[PDB]
Amino acid sequence: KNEELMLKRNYPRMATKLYGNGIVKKQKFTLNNNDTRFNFQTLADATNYAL
Amino acid sequence: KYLFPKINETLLIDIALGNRFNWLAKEQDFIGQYSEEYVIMDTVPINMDLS
Repeated sequence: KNEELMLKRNYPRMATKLYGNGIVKKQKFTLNNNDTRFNFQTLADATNYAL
Repeated sequence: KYLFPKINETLLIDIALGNRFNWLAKEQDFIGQYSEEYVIMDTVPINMDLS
């Protein structure tokens, strides 16, 4: 093969993967001061319920 | 042929018995008729579709 092949370039080739965003996920709860005190006949058990 | 029959030993063979469950020994004060307890149902998290 001819000598000017030295001038011919050869780039390294790439193999990539893009990922992007994740998920913000949330979870809520709603604790009360009257309707839970209709149940829960002891107050300390209501505090234990809370935590 | 005339002596009263001479007894000499009674023993009362006796052994005590066990439980095989006495590490469940829970004492109380014996008040109230019914007793109950409770647990929370699971609430899996959610996709925050903020639109």
